[PDB]
Amino acid sequence: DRDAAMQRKLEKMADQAMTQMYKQARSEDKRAKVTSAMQTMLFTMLRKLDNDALNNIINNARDGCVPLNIIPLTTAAKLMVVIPDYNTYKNTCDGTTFTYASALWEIQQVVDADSKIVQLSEISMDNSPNLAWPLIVTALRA
Amino acid sequence: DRDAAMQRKLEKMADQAMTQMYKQARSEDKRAKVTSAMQTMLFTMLRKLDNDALNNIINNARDGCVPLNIIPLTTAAKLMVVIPDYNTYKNTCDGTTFTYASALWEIQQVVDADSKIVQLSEISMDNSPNLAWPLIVTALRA
Amino acid sequence: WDLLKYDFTEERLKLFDRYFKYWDQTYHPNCVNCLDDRCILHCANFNVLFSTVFPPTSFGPLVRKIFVDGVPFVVSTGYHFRELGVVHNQDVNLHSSRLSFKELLVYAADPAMHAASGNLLLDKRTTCFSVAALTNNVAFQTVKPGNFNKDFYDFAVSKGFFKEGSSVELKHFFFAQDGNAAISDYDYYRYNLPTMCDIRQLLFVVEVVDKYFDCYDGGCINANQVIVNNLDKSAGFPFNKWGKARLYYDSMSYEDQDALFAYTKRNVIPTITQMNLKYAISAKNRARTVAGVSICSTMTNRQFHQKLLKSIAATRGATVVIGTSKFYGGWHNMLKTVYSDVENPHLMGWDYPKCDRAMPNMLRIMASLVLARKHTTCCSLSHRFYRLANECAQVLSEMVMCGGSLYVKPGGTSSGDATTAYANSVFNICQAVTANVNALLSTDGNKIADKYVRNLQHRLYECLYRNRDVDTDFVNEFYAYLRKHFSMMILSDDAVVCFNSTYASQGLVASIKNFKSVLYYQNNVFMSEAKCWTETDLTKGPHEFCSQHTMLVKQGDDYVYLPYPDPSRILGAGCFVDDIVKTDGTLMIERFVSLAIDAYPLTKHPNQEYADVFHLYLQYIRKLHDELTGHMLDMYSVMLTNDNTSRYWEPEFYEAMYTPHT
Amino acid sequence: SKMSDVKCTSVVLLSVLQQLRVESSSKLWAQCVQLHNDILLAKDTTEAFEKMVSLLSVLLSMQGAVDINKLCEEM
Amino acid sequence: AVGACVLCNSQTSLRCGACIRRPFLCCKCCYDHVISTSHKLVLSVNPYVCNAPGCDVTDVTQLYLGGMSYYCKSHKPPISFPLCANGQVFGLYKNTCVGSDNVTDFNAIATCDWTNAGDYILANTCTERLKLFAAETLKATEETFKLSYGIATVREVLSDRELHLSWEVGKPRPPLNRNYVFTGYRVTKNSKVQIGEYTFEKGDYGDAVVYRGTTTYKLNVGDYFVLTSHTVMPLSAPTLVPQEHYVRITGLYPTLNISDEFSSNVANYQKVGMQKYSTLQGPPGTGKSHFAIGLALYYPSARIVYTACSHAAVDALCEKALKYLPIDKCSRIIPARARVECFDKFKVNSTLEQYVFCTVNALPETTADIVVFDEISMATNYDLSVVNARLRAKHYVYIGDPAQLPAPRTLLTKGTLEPEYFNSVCRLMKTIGPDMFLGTCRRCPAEIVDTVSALVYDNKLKAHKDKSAQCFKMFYKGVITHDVSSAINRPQIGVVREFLTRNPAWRKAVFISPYNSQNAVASKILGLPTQTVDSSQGSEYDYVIFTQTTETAHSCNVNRFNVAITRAKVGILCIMSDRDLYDKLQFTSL
Ligand SMILES: Nc1ncnc2c1ncn2[C@@H]1O[C@H](COP(=O)(O)OP(=O)(O)O)[C@@H](O)[C@H]1O
Ligand SMILES: [Mg+2]
Ligand SMILES: [Zn+2]
Ligand SMILES: [Zn+2]
Ligand SMILES: [Zn+2]
Ligand SMILES: [Zn+2]
Ligand SMILES: [Zn+2]
Repeated sequence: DRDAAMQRKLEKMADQAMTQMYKQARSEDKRAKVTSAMQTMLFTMLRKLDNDALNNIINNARDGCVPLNIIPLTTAAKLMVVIPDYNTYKNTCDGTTFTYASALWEIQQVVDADSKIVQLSEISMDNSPNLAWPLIVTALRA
Repeated sequence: DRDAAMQRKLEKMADQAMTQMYKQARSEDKRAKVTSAMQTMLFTMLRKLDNDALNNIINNARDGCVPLNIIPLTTAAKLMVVIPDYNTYKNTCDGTTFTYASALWEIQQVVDADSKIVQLSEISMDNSPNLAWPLIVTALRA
Repeated sequence: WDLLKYDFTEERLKLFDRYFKYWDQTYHPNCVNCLDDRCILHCANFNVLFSTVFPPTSFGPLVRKIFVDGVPFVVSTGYHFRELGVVHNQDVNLHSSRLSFKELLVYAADPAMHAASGNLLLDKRTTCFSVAALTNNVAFQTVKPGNFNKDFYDFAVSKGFFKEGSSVELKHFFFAQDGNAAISDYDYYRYNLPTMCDIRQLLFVVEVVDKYFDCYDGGCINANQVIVNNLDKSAGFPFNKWGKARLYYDSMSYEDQDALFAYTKRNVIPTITQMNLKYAISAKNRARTVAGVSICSTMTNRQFHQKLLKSIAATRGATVVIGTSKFYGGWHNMLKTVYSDVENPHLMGWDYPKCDRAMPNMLRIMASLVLARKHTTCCSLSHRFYRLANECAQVLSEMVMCGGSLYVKPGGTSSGDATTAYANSVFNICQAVTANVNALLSTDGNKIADKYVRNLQHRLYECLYRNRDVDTDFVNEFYAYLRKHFSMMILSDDAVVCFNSTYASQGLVASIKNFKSVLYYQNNVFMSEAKCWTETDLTKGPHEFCSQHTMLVKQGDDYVYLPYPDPSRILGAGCFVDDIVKTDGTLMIERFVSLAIDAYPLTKHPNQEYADVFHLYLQYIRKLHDELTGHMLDMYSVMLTNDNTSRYWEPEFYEAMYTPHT
Repeated sequence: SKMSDVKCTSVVLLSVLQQLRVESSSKLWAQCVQLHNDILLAKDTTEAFEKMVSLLSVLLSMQGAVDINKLCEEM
Repeated sequence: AVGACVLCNSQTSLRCGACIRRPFLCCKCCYDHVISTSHKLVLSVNPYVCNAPGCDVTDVTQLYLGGMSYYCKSHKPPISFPLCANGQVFGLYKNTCVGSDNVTDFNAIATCDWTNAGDYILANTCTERLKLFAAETLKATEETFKLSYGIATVREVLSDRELHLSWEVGKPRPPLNRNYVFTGYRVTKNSKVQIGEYTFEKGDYGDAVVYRGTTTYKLNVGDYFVLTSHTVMPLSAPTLVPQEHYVRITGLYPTLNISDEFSSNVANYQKVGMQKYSTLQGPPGTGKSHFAIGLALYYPSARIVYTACSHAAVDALCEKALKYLPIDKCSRIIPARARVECFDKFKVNSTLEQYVFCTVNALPETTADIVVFDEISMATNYDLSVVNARLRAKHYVYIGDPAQLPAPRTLLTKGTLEPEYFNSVCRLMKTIGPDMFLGTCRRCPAEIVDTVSALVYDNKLKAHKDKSAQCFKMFYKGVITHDVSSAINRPQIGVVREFLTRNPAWRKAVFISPYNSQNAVASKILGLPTQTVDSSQGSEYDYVIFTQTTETAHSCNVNRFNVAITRAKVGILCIMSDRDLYDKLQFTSL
């Protein structure tokens, strides 16, 4: 009975050993992953929402059409977003209108990397390589 | 068996007293370190004191006792104004010199909330939204 | 006004003799000359108005250039209170040779060193007085958002939770703040106005409150009897730069601790208190702040007050329910001690808007004096006055640190000192008794049906405005009347009252409007009815006490009251943890076990998805244990021989929590 | 469950923004925490959603702190 | 702490003990490593030594686990089980384990001593993770062996916060690194055993050093500290990013009518454009260092970080960008060491600009849009892993020629290395060929380039220049005094002494020699600007005095002769001793 009971003590002392062991290891296991891992959590859980505005916006971000500032929410406020391709301009800008974040915007700037004031008509099929890509748009919300 | 059982608790109490004495020694060594740190802090703050104006205002006193709130009001050589918006900037420290606490201060530096240098021509009525308020202007007694 | 002038005794006497000339009681501008604790309140009441005509820069500590070891210090040898007048230290050592640890502690705690060394500050963000800024740039402190526990939320939404048409959705979140949080929350002290309380009525509400605080015993204790709950807590400024409080409780022996405590009984130690932004879950977006009092004030305040403070927390069935658990049928016992001889019971509970920031300095001084009425044997009179001065210099109105900058606290309690729940309970009992007195006096008198209570009102008026000494017989009679018709239950700002309905309808005990008027003219805040409830049915208990709704359930053969929390709060605590190691779940089963303990009474609620929270937490603990065992089976080859967790997912462990046997 | 679903996405997005040290820019952190606290206190699906769009645009403008392309093919 | 296995990437916690780098190792993988090699120590979360009061049995196949400790055969408990059983070593994650056959190369990688020339071959053909491990343990073994240590002893113990130090005069001293270690060497009679693992950071006052130790034993009077073993950073990024082929231009924005000089390479800028990483190979003096600026002026809106292993190449790139790129925002990065002079004409240390100039060991952890790695001939796998881990860009550009000199590799003293085994990029450009090419000499005259167009290249390189006929070939003894273990040749500098008075057009000449000692002493003798073969790669030199000193396998290689002779843009004088190398050159015979 004696060495059976002190054997109890051996396995429970090992319970300290194992429980401390697991807790400390998983502690900075949870620290090391989390930043990039919780970015992945943010994107998985963002994608779970399935809102066409967020979908439109981050599929435009994938192609390089990222905004240069925060998107304003009040009517008639300034947004500036860079256009990286003629196809991206063709999909979103029709006429003087600019659809983005499932919203309607009208154009104040088209402007290129040369910071040269540029006007709206020459962006076309055969004149697109002539442009200094990428272009920066300034828009207001309608 | 009785003698060995007596000696076991003796080893227990010996270890307990050993641990208490070891902890007390470490406490003494921490006490010395914190005493040294406090002494160094006090003597450095003494080296920071502006002794001439302080001696003047203490000698002006009757009992030798003065309120604490007027020690920086009459002896501090550097002043900082924290400014929440533009109107208060125009009202308290417009220009390069201003008057507070019956003295004349010259603005040596202007920094925003992000500790970035802001030149004095940058603070305008129309250019206020582009500044990271509050502004911490730093001035010296003249 | 002259800048160097701090002694306004002649001006105070001139004002008193010009305005209150025929007020025949003696008035001491400096409260150090007062006769007793009923003369300190009176002269302090006169001073709190007489100090509103003097410049605000003339208050604060009184510094004096002393010399140590041939080197010139500048230390605070006194204080000029707005209420207690000018107080001078009895022990100033102008030419010192060796500085012991007590002397280093005192000379590092006081703001004279830092304010003298620091640069001058002009802060336009707040209307409060700004003294100095130590470092060369103002520090802006933000609050991070909470950390999402996606596993728990996915398990919840897989169990039919968080829909539209749900009575239970997330309402307690971890709100974040910008860099202007601490400075814009310290600005709420602008709601604290210099309030002159009615003195002929406060000097009787004091007697009634002391009768409420008569069962307990207290006094001074030695340094080897003070017990701290946690030693790893902070030690304020500037002591947080070198370590926690454990360093200062281990470096200082009992001898030089008693030496410091006895030094504070005949000296004033001004003290810097930090403002720490809280990282905690809440239902509204405003930043909450707590005041971090340093260790020099805290140790002495513990040695002064801990006997009474732990005597209050060890008595059951009294008015101040501190130290009484809500488990093991403690809630039921408190709630049946409330219902002790009330005629036609009705339940009432009010709310103090900005309770800790709008309190007048007079009520805090009163609370400190009532808590110091147990030192009639251990302490002398000057010792008690200097302890009150130290409390006012370390708690009430002293320099406040808000992001590397020293400001001036206009008043009100700092909510992080040694006596905050108990002093706040004294304040709440005062407001209740004042409301009762105002309701009783404001009644007509000819409409009074009971002929005794008309005589009681007559005697109340003659003991208020026609007597200058205590009338202990009438104080006992009025206290018995209050305990008979206005039974109370206080934890520091939450009161549940079982007042007489008939007397209140007639107007002879305090009602909601009486408390509103009292808070208007003695607290400078407005008490709207929108957050103060009245319960007309005694079988459902108070609407809300300590953020716990209560209800009547059946246990065994009889009926008991069980406090159930807001399930939104519990779900928010589960979903939003404040750390990354609390997100994984398998590391922390105690978190969810404690949450299930706290939210067990929801099962007995009539609404079903209120009750579903307990089963959600229980199944979550089950799944958490299952996957923890799976992980520890994968990361080893041996499965735990004594896995003792089997009782955490069956309701006996939580049902036994609210049974009165233990 | 569409409503209690955005209110957590704001929390995780603000945590990611704090991870990428938007906290060092007081001006940007201003509307970052502004939109976060306003989305937490929201009643309709709409203003929650384009405030979500505005808050995510902060992470959108960031060229090198994020790399947008990895965090969205395998998911 | 836990980790991942090397050759199977499974979760594990068994570090090997006798491996040079102390890596993480699996269960079955560790069983196979310790059952076939001489490595017997294994570090779990606790060491696998016997737990008797006095016993030293560190082999893992040899002990037994009873209770919670490790015991030997003599000190075994009645109830226990051996660690190495059933083909595995006892450790965490026992049955979540998978093995491989990568141990056949792993054993040879961890067993070799890296002085042979076949292990270097093995370290470049196996899988990626074993490549990274081999490079890491190469760097570790180099730091152990070369420039090893000087003996140090402690005179007395002042305190446990600050230590006393006494270097033995006669040997140098390595400085502070937490990566460096000084193993305790109380070696006297009397326990010649590891008493711990230490590093030393010095104080600003008196004779004191504030150490950092990993043991709880006080110092003896005879305890010593000699630096054995070193820990280099465990990089994770592969040597080469996996290739992905594009169809149209991505992430880059081309320009129309870019310039006149770069018009020949526009198709080249496309093929750089629609590939993930592209490689350029070309004989020296053909415009490899010019193609980077061509890329810059073809892709103007994109940031490009320009980086090379040395400072001379990045400085020549600085010069070419200084003449072709806009001066206003261009950058240059110097390390915190600031040991040597750099191109301080742009912004020094501005990481947020569009054209960043840096050296591989001092890059910041930032992004880019095109990265152009220059002169991979100076690049090992370690430098490639560094630039892959630190720089994160859409396009990679690898420009260089394996025919120029490889890395020093001071351990390599036996055998010969082929150009395709210098690193992974060389293995790419020599096996499957470079993507794109130029060969045409505009630097050295037709004579000397016709000489070198038979030694290293067999007649695939012509020139557009004249045979200026001042490539003087001289053959003399040049008596060799072997002073500093680096060759000094006083009579060679003497024949050069007195063959400079006869030539008035050679007073601007530059002295080149494959031995640094004679190289340095040539400064006061004759006063010309003075450079070695290794550090003169990249810059163009008008007149060159090359001086081959000895006969050996060190200075008689055709590669270093190639780079030393091809830097003379108009004329060169070569001093010599050899006869196979003199038989094939076409120089003026004297
Ligand atoms: N197309 C060209 N037209 C005129 N000169 C050129 C042309 N290409 C290169 N050069 C010249 O040749 C030199 C080549 O230098 P460098 O790029 O160092 O060659 P490599 O990198 O091939 O050793 C440059 O200094 C440049 O002036
Ligand atoms: Mg070149
Ligand atoms: Zn008085
Ligand atoms: Zn006392
Ligand atoms: Zn090994
Ligand atoms: Zn393995
Ligand atoms: Zn042994």
